[PDB]
Amino acid sequence: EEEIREAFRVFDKDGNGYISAAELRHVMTNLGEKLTDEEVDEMIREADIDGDGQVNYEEFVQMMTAK
Amino acid sequence: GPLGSKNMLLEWCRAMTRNYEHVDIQNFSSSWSSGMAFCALIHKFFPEAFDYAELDPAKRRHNFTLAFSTAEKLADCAQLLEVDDMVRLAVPDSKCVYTYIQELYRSLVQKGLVKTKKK
Repeated sequence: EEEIREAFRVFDKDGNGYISAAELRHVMTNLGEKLTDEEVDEMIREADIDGDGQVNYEEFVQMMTAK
Repeated sequence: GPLGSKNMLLEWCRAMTRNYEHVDIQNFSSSWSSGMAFCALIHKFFPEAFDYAELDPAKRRHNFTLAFSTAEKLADCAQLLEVDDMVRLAVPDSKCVYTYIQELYRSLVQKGLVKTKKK
């Protein structure tokens, strides 16, 4: 499970839990997930992206580990 | 190098560094020891905050207070750093600065401040 956290931790060079939506998508595709771009955007549209600018990856990690 | 959270804010702040003098942000530590870096950033978003040209590097004692207080007064920024602490240490931690700018950035974007360039 920690592999998912570490994957984002590589991008997060401070360990805060907030990254960009662009980098987020890059990590998801880096993990080799079996989800399509459409599905990524589906979840993205149900999250905060074009609002504050910093997307919390923790929410995605938990969601992924639940499904 | 796009693979790095700190890289995003680095280029972001560095972009404004080209519009200033006596200030050079090489890293989120030594380059912030001048104090002016904080005021420069705040002044860029809030021109009516204070006069950057009237600020002296020797006024560091008031510089930090001016930056923090004004940012918290006009943008309710989270005071994660202190004037005494920063002056006493001289060199702040990159994580502390990152987190400070992090929430600040978010607060500015959610208030439609950073989104000053559409396409």
